[PDB]
Amino acid sequence: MVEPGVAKLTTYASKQATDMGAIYVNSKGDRIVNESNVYTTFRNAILKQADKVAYLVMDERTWKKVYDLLILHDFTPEEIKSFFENKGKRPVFVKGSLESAAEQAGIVVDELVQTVKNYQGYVQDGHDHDFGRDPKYLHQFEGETFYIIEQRLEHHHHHH
Repeated sequence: MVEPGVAKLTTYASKQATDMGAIYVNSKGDRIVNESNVYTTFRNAILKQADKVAYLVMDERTWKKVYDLLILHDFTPEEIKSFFENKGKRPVFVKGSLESAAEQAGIVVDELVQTVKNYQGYVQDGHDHDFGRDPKYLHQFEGETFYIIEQRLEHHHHHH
């Protein structure tokens, strides 16, 4: 708790997310990296494109784990729900429909709509297109609500 105001979704939560079948996209909406292999591959995937920020797009069944693991570590509901607030800039923790969550996060809707219909299309096809993931690890985003978590770099602006 003595840490310099670390206001970011931490490693374990983004690991259990891609474990479920969640993806990382850019501010356009194209998948920069499918899996949380290592922060190096993930960070170069951010640095590969011009719009250098990631957005961990997950479903709500994924979030039931993520939200719980935060409060388990003692990252209170007040912290979590505060990243859903559009104050100063866009929400860090975003929720809603696919297009709705795109508008709130500020991602290009068309680009991620492609990315999700590509994803959900090739999952049930069995043949991936996301860096070489096996069909059995491929999982369509199940849930009415898409949670889009803005993954910025390590050092960034935080409350206090």
